[PDB]
Amino acid sequence: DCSVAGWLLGNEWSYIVEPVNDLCYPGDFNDYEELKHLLSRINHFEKIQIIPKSSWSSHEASLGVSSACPSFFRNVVWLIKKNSTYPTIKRSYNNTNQEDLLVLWGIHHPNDAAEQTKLYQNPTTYISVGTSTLNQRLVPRIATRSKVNGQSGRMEFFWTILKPNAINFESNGNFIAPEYAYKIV
Amino acid sequence: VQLVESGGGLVQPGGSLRLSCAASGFTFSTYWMTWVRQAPGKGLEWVANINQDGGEKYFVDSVKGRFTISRDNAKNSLFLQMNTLRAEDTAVYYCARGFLERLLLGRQGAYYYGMDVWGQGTTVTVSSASTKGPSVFPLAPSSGGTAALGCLVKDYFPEPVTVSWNSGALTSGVHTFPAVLQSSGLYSLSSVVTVPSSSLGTQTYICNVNHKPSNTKVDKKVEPK
Amino acid sequence: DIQMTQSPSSLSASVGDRVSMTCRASQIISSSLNWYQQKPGKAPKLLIYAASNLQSGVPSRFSGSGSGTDFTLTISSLQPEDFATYYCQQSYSTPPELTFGGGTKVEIKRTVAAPSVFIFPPSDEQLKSGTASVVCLLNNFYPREAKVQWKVDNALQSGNSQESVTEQDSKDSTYSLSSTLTLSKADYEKHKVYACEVTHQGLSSPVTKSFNRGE
Repeated sequence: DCSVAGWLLGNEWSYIVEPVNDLCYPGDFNDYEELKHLLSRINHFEKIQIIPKSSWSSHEASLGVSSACPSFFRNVVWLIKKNSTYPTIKRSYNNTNQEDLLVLWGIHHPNDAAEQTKLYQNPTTYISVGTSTLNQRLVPRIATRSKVNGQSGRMEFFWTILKPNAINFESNGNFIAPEYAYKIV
Repeated sequence: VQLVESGGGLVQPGGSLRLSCAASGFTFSTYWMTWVRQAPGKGLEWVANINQDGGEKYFVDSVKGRFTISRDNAKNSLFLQMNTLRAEDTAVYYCARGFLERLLLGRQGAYYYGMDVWGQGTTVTVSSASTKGPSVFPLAPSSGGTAALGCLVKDYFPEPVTVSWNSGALTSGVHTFPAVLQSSGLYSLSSVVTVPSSSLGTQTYICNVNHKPSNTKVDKKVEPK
Repeated sequence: DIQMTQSPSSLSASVGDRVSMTCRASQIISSSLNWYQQKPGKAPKLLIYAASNLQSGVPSRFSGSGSGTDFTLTISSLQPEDFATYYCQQSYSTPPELTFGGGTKVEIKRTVAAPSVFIFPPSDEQLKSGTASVVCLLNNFYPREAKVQWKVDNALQSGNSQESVTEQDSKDSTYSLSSTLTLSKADYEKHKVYACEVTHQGLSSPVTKSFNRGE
């Protein structure tokens, strides 16, 4: 059933990959056609935990759930503000596994400006993901959108194959952090 | 969150016009804009689109190159110039705003568009030379406590004409009939309304007839003889 | 250019039935389509965004489904307030071009109700203009199978009147038509009695409304 996006996020040696129930929250998977082409000639695929679930010392991840999703994705974590402050997260990870790793992440778009304050506190936020071959900076967009699949939010996901030895993450708000990663070979 | 379209009227075939859509309520610089026209009695037909930044604007092919679409995010309004109007362009023009997502529902996803805020729209009748104002006439009342009496506007061109009763006070039981095209080429319609016959001689009634293309506002009262 | 085809054009069902319409496409448009409701003389209103997803303000009766080529819109229990025309808009080529499909008009079937007949003489201000026009008025009836016959001095006048019927009402779903008989002031003052005979299905006997020009 579940499509490639829902399987990688969590809603066999073979060269054949066979309108399902995919993607709780509405959004898009950047470079979706490229990721599917890389999984056609997949020799080995496995999931190993990456950034820790409890690592978010000053950030809360127990409230990240959407009623249109029924909870949230298991591979990623939806970080919400703790108490009344949202400090800038500066998390980094270096690939210690021998095989190639696939790390994904997402950025959530709020409904309006009042929700942006009620969730991530900081008005102007950003999400900067850095690797050895990419330099991206994503700024979330806020606009009134018609409800899709139950709610009016949006989430834009990304991905990048990681070489041994480092992904640097930096976000000041509206950032769906990864909890687990996929190691390909 | 309200949209107001303005700039309609009678345009001779081969002339030009400009529509004016003013936005109010929502942040204007973050949403796309779309014009949609509706022929008299026919379905909806799309006209144009404009990006948030006034640099990307598609067209409806059938009217491509005939007229341009521009916007000004400062004045919080959307324009639509028109040139060389044919007879097939006589229609009511709607102004709507919609957000352009890129959601991926299903196996593979494409672009998704949805207009959620629509304006009233201004009728842009484009035909040969004519501009006759209305001549509102009265109708005297005559059943079982219910009586009817309504003004009649005849020999006017072009459409439309707005008929209000008691300056928009009474609204229940009002029946505004559609226009009838006469032999000479002038529209004509009647607007009646039923009221209790007990309050027929107590409360006064005056119909508010407004013809936007003729700049004629006639407000005559229905006097029972 | 994407081509949309909605069917059926017309539709008629009683208050409480299950009405459903289809809107097919000449090209695989995935789930990128929208549904709109336009009341007679008003602006369209967004109902369904991307097939199944709903927009705030729409009652729980409306529901859309489909994926790929053709799609379907189904109403749970048809209410008299739902009298409108329903279009479908493409979205697969949102940046370049979207194509609205020919909407499916919905009409309500009710019990036959007798019309309320009223007749109006020409205005005195109209006689000073030069012409004369006497209009017959019916209000709240069903169906539109009404036949109005103008009779002047017990002589049926033909080819001298026009009829105009209102759209189906939103509350009681009843029609109202008016037959305007226009003549000249010289021909108006020549006779003294004018009548309007109405023959409708809801009336066991045809109703007739007459008056005198003087009194």
